[PDB]
Amino acid sequence: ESQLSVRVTPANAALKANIEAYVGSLGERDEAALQRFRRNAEAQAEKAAQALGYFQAQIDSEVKDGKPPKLTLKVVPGEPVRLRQVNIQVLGEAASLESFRLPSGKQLKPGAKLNQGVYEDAKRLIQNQASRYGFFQGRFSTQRLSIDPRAGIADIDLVYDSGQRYTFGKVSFDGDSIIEEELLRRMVPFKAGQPYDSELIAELNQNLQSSGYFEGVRVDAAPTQARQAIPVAVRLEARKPRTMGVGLGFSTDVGARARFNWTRHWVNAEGHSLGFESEISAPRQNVGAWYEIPLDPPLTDKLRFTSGYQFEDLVDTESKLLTLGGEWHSKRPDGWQRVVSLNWMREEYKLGDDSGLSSFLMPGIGYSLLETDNKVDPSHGYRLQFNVKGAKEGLLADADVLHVDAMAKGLTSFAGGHRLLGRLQVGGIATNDYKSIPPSLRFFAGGDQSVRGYDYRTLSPENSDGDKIGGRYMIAGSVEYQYPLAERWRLATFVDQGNAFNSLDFPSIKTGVGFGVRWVSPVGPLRLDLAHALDDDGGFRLHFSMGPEL
Repeated sequence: ESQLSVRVTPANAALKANIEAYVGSLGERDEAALQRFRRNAEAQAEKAAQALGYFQAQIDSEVKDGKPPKLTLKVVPGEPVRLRQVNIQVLGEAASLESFRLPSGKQLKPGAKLNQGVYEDAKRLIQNQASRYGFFQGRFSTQRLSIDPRAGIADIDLVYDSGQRYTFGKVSFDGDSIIEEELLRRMVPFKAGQPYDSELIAELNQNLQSSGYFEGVRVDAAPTQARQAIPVAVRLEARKPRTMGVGLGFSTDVGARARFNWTRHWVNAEGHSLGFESEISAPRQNVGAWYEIPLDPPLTDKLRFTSGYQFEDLVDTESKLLTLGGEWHSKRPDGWQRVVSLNWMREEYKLGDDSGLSSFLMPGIGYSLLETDNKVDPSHGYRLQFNVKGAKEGLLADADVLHVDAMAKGLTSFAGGHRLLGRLQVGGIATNDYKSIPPSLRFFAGGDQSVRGYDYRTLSPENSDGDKIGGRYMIAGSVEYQYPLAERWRLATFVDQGNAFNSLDFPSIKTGVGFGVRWVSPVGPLRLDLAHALDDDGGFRLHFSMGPEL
């Protein structure tokens, strides 16, 4: 490919890049072909100069045969054209719209060197926001750019009569969906007669998409239609009534792991949902079923009934756990969800060599918040989770219980690609009968997502015989720092501290030091860490994990 060369005296990288852009590829042209190509080359170059405000540029062209060949354009810019008059006006209703950005910046103040493209940028901005906010009757009354290369003067005149702002018309629903329009309309994030906003149409689209009820949605409403109302057309393609799913995963904690789901995304016209799910790992097997009923609002408020069975053989404990539950989800505009559920549990538990059996009916509630840059490659996000529950003995309970659990995950990124990670977890169980307290209610620490350097669930107080039986309280606190090595490749350096225990005064928090590497795989995030344990007899340990950072 015959080398093309741009020389600017005196240096102007923008001009050089622009000329290198309009000139384009020379290809594998020999000397002769380049000689034919010279006039085109100079023409393009002077277009680029005119595009940057440069109207008195001396442009000459050299051709030199070689391996490969080359053509040297000499540009000698001269002083450019600067703005005199700049009148950018948005009239009509839009004049009073808060979030309607007017064209601004250094490049549009009088005296600045004129770039050709900047004007069209301003125009595009105005029309893009016009279209975003439903100013479909917006017409340019004035579009004028005026340039005199001699004396170097340029005038801008953009007068934009926006006309009336449209509003949402009626919303119509068609398609082979059996979902009642009563439900569908309650997940429209706008009422008719409300000022148009295309991001509200987007919100409607994503709403309908997320309900799970369909395999396809057609949400459209081009400017159409005397106040002027924009009708909104929604068409729905019913999803396959049943669906199967299988997933594979691996971990240092539990080893090889399999997930399965069997979902029924709509059972009836009221939008009820059915589900089954299971997971298989060497140290843990579980099966679960669920039923959901949308309340009001349908998307953020719902009832969820659940059941489950789980076998677990981990460290020094075994457990067969049966559970039933009713849940009430409601989410406020913050991003805070509140789950209010009642759970019943019956635990078959072998702790070390001591066999227990106990039963519980615990009223509990939870709140969750999550704000992310999202959704598979978050640049910063915060997750906050809080769950508490209780057992009143006599009232279908073998003991009292006060199970408090809290978890936070933070991420921030600074500058040219650095990431800071923060995790904290804490939990306290209270009771008047610890022996009656089953494993699921006791607290375990350590492992990949807790305190690296230590194997899964090995941080727990020991019993008389040295078997890890579970703590009354626990904590973890972790921090991770990532350095960009490549796209999809980050470096990691982390500190971890944690330890579960029976006495608040003696936490004995085990420290963990370690470094690893994160790869975004074409199957998902992968994290391979190498952690040195600082406490007890702290050898070295390899941790592996998959999933989102938050």
